[PDB]
Amino acid sequence: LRYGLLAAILGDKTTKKLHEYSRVITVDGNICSGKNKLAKEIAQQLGMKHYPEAGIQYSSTTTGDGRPLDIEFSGSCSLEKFYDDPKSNDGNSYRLQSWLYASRLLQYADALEHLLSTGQGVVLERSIYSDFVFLEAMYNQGYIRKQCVDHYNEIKRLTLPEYLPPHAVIYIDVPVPEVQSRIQKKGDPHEMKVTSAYLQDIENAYKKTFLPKMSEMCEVLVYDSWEAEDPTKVVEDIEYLKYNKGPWLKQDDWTFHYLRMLVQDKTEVLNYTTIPVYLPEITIGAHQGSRIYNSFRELPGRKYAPGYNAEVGDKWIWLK
Amino acid sequence: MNPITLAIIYFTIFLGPVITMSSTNLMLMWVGLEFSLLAIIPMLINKKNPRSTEAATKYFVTQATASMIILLAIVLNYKQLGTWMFQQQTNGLILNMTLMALSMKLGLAPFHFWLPEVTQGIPLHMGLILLTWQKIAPLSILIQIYPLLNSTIILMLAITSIFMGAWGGLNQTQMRKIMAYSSIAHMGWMLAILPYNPSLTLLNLMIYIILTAPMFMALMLNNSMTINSISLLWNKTPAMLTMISLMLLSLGGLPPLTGFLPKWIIITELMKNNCLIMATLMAMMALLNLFFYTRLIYSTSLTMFPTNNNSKMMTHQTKTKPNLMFSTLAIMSTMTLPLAPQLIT
Amino acid sequence: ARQWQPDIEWAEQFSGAVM
Amino acid sequence: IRWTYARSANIYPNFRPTPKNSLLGAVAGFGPLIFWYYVFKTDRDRKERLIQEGKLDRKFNISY
Amino acid sequence: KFYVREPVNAKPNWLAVGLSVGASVFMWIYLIQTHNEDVLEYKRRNGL
Amino acid sequence: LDLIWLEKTIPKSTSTLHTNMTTLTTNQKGLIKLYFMSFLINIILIIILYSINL
Amino acid sequence: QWQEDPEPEDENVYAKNPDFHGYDSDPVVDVWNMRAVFFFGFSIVLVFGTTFVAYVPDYRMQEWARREAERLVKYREVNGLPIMESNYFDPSKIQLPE
Amino acid sequence: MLKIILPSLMLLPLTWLSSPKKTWTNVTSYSFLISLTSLTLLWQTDENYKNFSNMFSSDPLSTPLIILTAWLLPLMLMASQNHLKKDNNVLQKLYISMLISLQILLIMTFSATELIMFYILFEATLIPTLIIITRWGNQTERLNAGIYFLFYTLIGSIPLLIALILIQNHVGTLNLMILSFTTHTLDASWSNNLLWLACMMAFLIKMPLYGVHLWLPKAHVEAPIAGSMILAAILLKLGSYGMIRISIILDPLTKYMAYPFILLSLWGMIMTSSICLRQTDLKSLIAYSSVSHMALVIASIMIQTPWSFMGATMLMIAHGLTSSLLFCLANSNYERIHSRTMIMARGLQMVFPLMATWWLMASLANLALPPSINLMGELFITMSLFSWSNFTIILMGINIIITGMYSMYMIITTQRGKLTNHMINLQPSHTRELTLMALHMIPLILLTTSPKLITGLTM
Ligand SMILES: CCCCCCCCCCCCO[C@@H]1O[C@H](CO)[C@@H](O[C@H]2O[C@H](CO)[C@@H](O)[C@H](O)[C@H]2O)[C@H](O)[C@H]1O
Ligand SMILES: CCCCCCCCCCCCO[C@@H]1O[C@H](CO)[C@@H](O[C@H]2O[C@H](CO)[C@@H](O)[C@H](O)[C@H]2O)[C@H](O)[C@H]1O
Ligand SMILES: CCCCCCCCCCCCO[C@@H]1O[C@H](CO)[C@@H](O[C@H]2O[C@H](CO)[C@@H](O)[C@H](O)[C@H]2O)[C@H](O)[C@H]1O
Ligand SMILES: CCCCCCCCCCCCO[C@@H]1O[C@H](CO)[C@@H](O[C@H]2O[C@H](CO)[C@@H](O)[C@H](O)[C@H]2O)[C@H](O)[C@H]1O
Ligand SMILES: CCCCCCCCCCCCO[C@@H]1O[C@H](CO)[C@@H](O[C@H]2O[C@H](CO)[C@@H](O)[C@H](O)[C@H]2O)[C@H](O)[C@H]1O
Ligand SMILES: CCCCCCCCCCCCO[C@@H]1O[C@H](CO)[C@@H](O[C@H]2O[C@H](CO)[C@@H](O)[C@H](O)[C@H]2O)[C@H](O)[C@H]1O
Ligand SMILES: Nc1nc2c(ncn2[C@@H]2O[C@H](COP(=O)(O)OP(=O)(O)OP(=O)(O)O)[C@@H](O)[C@H]2O)c(=O)[nH]1
Ligand SMILES: [Mg+2]
Repeated sequence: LRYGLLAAILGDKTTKKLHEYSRVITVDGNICSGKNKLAKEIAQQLGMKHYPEAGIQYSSTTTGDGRPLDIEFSGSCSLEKFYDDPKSNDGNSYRLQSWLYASRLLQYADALEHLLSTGQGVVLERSIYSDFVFLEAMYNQGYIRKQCVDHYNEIKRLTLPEYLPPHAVIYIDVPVPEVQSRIQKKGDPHEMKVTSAYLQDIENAYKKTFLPKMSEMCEVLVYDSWEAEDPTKVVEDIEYLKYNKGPWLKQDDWTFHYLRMLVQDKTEVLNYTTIPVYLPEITIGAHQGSRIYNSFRELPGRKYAPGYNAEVGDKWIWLK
Repeated sequence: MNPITLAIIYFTIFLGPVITMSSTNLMLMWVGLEFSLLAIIPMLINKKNPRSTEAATKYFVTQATASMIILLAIVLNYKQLGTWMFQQQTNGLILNMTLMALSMKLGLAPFHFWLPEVTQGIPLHMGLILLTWQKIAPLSILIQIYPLLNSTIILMLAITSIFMGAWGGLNQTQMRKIMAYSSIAHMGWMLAILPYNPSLTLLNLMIYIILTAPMFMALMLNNSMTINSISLLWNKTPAMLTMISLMLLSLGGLPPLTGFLPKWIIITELMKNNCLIMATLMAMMALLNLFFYTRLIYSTSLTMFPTNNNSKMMTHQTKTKPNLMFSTLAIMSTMTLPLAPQLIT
Repeated sequence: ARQWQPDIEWAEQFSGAVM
Repeated sequence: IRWTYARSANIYPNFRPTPKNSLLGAVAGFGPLIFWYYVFKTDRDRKERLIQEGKLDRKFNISY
Repeated sequence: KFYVREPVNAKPNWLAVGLSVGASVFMWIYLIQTHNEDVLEYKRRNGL
Repeated sequence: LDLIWLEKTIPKSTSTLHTNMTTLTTNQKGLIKLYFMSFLINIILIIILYSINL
Repeated sequence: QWQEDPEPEDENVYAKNPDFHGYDSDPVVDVWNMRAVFFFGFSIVLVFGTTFVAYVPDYRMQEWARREAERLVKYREVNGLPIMESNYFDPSKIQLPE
Repeated sequence: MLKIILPSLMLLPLTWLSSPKKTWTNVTSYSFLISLTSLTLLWQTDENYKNFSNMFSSDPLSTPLIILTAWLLPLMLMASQNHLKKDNNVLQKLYISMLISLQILLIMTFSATELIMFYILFEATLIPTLIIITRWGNQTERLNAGIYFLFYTLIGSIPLLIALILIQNHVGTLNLMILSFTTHTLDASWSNNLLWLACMMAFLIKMPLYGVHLWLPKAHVEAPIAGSMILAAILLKLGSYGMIRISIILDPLTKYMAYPFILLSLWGMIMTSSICLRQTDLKSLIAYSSVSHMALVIASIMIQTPWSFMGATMLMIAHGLTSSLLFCLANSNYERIHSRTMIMARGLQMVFPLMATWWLMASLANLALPPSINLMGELFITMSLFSWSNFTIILMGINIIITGMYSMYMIITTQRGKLTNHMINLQPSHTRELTLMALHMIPLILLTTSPKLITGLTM
């Protein structure tokens, strides 16, 4: 019985499910600041579900067979090409950023739907609230146009307010000279071309916009690297937060109900990212658009709705 | 809103027209008009933003003023005849004031300027309710007194509504306005034939309802308010283009679709009464509907407008809509002309 | 040649408040 | 491409009514049509006149 | 399995299938019985 | 003839006329104050029309 | 600029299949489509359709009417009657206005 | 007719249920076998028309048109097969469906026994045709051509619907036999003059009459090939078929009400023929050729004489096959150089000697070379128009001279002179393209040997 009004009226109510660790935690920070390790041990220690950072292929791996799709089906953007040529006139940069917001917006709905349906908490590396730091970095370095920034703020204005914010924000402060070194000892040839002036702009947006914006609704924890390098120290800091501010206080069964109808309906989640605003960066002509759409529908298990694909071994179709 | 509120509010919305439709007394007919006016208001303004509040306000002051005028007719008539129903002997001016007030409640032009705006400020499903279910109560009153209505007032209102609905809809890029002006034009057809054959007003209402319902359901599938929003349907729900196009041609009265039947039978019955001039202008301005319905068809099914990158995520996901009612109403609203003799009588 | 399909300029004429 | 486009898709946008165009179109449009109307109407009136007074020789004519 | 997220329509809703088929059989049997009861009533009322 | 005056007279003037009307009757200010003021004119015209038919 | 495919190029239909008939890109489907058109188009319709039309008899009474006109032109010439009367309907049956 | 209609309704399930590699073979095979069955209508051994039921019935006017429709469906499928090879499967089956739907309606349109049934079917053809021109047309102007085609028809067709309703509200029925055997002379009052125009303007627009013809050169110049084939061969003849059918109930007002339209046709045809001399687009040259031929058909129907009807029926069938053959030939070049300009490609006889023979034979049919049925029409229309008045020979003499010039100028320009040698993509003619021309030309030659089959009602 798909969740709906009749499911709620018969007993499926969120407020029963919640306990002290039914929280949304987002680990933030710069590039190579240890978010992967720290977010993975916060979740394991607290019994929370870990959501690895949403990337180009986030929605490929949550649908179908979970295998990455050819890059034309999955956003037609490249992180590697962003670092090799951040000002290419093929609109890669803002195409990458606009795609990354949408995938993060979807992961947030996936995370929230898990929280509200089971009571288990979630830990996310970055989210839709910190996503803008990367956009602001691009624009300061001239990697996108002012119109691209308007189109981002428009989509954000139409999607972010619909959702509850994180209970806790765990920023990890790493200075750029140390960050730039970590990227160099990481290995990826492309990621080593990042300018330090771009890294600094990611750090400025974080401290001048993200953290002051979130302290008004969330418990924010700022750890220098050495404080974060022992995750058990951070988790003991999380077990004792009080959570005495933000929208989560004013929530009841029927505010949650309508948020759960929003986040289980992924086309409703993504609806406003597709508004017909015609930036050349993200607009696609019908020829290319129709070629892609048709090729995608000939993929194994993508031709019909899940459960009606005889190719991938579905059964009882003539009765479903 | 919690389930108690929905049960109370949705029951009252349903209750109103049933009270107006089942009532012998005029004051109980008025009471049903009040139930509909009061209970729809919370539904319209549910999202609570600057636009739905203006929409729910413009609607209230329009429909309350029209209610008071209807009540004056019901009361001047009780003074004249000591009865709570309109008689053949009811004063002529009492009937005309009822007609103008009810047309103000239906949205018939020239009392129409409120309808396109109210439909614009409210969510799609409440536009469906407002443009469909909410029309039955005022119309059921009118069909009960069709021997009495002055045809000159009725035909001037119908001619006006067909013209204004055509001209208004020709300039609109917002789908919700295109649906309101669509409504205004069709009410012109229902009203034009009212004093002659009220059965054809019910046929034109029913065919309009089963065409307007799936059309809203089609826009509610992707929440598409503009012509550019609906142009992305080829890359979102391409399976929908076959039936959106027919329904739009069907709403346009084009043969051999069910929507030709209402216009064709109304014209036929109007000329049984020698209503040649009015009938000719009505059919000649219904052509303008087909033009801006055709323009919509051009933008959606007969061409492919540019699409955006983020729509690729939309395709990876799975939709649970539309329901079994959309398909049933789509087929019946387009492929039922060969059953015409079973619909008129 | 190839079938003409609407471009950005064509679609921007339905983008206003009125037609 | 420019030549064929200049001679079809580009004529009307670059047409402005003037006294010389309007007279030319009026004469070109209805000039010949009025001329022929009187040739045929005059001829067939002389033909209908001569059949009422029997002054025609439709001697072997049996197909029309 | 193939899908990471198990489909809602993973297997038939046997309740709906039997109910869906049940109504159809009932309506044909009721329809056909009604028709015969009308042809008999029609004939009987009219002397045939 | 064909490319110019036959366009101008029939299809072009018909589209010009109806575009002209849809422009006059659709540019409303959205003010309930003005709408009711027109609803007031409508009511008086019906009163006047019925008056001269008594 | 916007994302858009480049225009597909000018292919030679005979490059890969020198016996291309014009119907299909697949040779086997292609020949059987040519064969069907020639058989149903020329061997069946044009041949039999032409034959069936040549042996429709007495088409629109073009033949009966001649056979009957000869019968009447004989009968009337021997019996001294006019070959064809001026009036069609007998003047007896026509009551004129007075 | 239900044995011509029901099997045709089955080409729609057969289109969708066939394999991807069998759709084009299967449907085009059964379309031929359907046009064979329609020959049964020709079994007319008597002077009584075939009445099959209360709905359908075939006459000597509706039988040639019915057969021409059924034979044209397989032709259009083969015409549409090479420019749709790049579309996915559902688009091809959706194109085949729109062409079949146009054949089913057209057959019902000519076999209908009642005017209201004719009107609805006569309006339903806009849907598949609007979809074809707009969805599958090539240039940006296809959108403006769909509007011009849709609303010229609809504006004319609303008054016809009014007039048809008035006829039934007065006579009680719209059956064509009853209206024939109970027709009463109309008074010459100013109301019946308008009833006449109401009943006629719908069909005079579809011909099209001169003046209100700008929809046709727009529609043709942008429709896909099968859009032009059906338009030039059948849809224009809906106008002619309607006027013949409904003009029985309009007497005697046709003796004077027709003057404005005899004059627009006789003068209009000279204006359109002379346009073809200076028309820079090949597909446009043919479309104006159609307008100038239908002018004679309009003029001959307006005078209602046994010869004039006989000439118009022959010219309707002759023009149906000839204009379609021309559009297919112009398409054959267009599917190689993707340009409609007539002067761009020249000297094509050097590399397409056989296709240059079909050009010559189509061109000779267009300029009405004896004994082709194209001349029989032109000749019997002239004979009747001469008896109507003797000075019409002046205008028909001119139009015959101009018709020779633009027919040969069409052949001399594209097939002769030096080859435009830069056109290295001039592939050899397909077997499919040549069969398409043989299928147009062979019937045209066969009908010349047996003209009796297309004399119409009067003869
Ligand atoms: C939709 C039509 C079908 C349903 C028909 C109507 C019967 C509905 C039965 C289910 C009723 C559930 O409705 C019940 O409403 C009450 C108020 O009345 C809500 O309760 C509300 O008020 C209580 C008061 O103590 C507080 O906890 C809080 O302010 C809020 O939760 C419940 O959260 C909901 O469970
Ligand atoms: C005898 C009693 C008769 C009872 C009659 C009941 C009639 C049926 C009413 C159906 C109402 C449900 O229909 C309505 O669905 C729409 C979606 O389309 C939801 O509407 C939704 O709109 C958008 C997106 O769709 C969301 O952002 C919004 O928050 C949500 O409200 C409504 O929350 C729900 O109320
Ligand atoms: C009276 C005659 C009957 C008239 C019937 C009306 C038929 C419908 C006409 C409107 C056109 C339908 O609209 C048509 O939708 C189909 C699929 O639905 C689209 O089909 C194409 O695109 C979609 C995705 O974009 C793919 O799923 C499909 O495989 C592809 O071929 C066409 O691009 C569109 O043109
Ligand atoms: C006697 C009865 C015959 C009456 C026939 C009346 C037919 C009416 C046809 C309606 C035509 C509508 O015409 C509509 O406007 C113009 C007409 O030029 C076209 O528009 C075209 O020309 C205009 C110039 O004015 C440009 O602005 C536009 O970019 C171009 O496409 C539209 O694309 C078409 O949609
Ligand atoms: C009684 C009814 C009989 C008439 C039937 C109705 C036929 C339709 C005619 C009215 C609609 C045509 O309206 C016609 O729309 C075209 C569309 O290009 C407008 O033309 C417009 O084109 C484009 C996009 O629309 C704009 O960028 C441009 O600036 C503007 O000129 C014309 O200015 C108008 O004349
Ligand atoms: C631009 C569109 C043009 C519209 C064209 C519509 C077709 C024109 C129809 C002819 C005009 C109306 O034709 C009209 O017929 C009606 C009855 O039907 C008759 O008119 C009369 O009818 C009856 C008597 O018969 C009287 O009681 C009545 O008072 C009067 O209307 C006359 O015959 C003529 O006035
Ligand atoms: N332009 C852009 N790049 C992004 C965005 N999110 C991630 N990236 C890039 O994708 C990579 C993601 O890896 P990160 O998580 O940020 O850094 P890391 O190496 O994984 O180190 P930790 O995750 O903290 O453990 C980084 O190189 C980022 O540059 C984004 O929203 N916009
Ligand atoms: Mg990562």
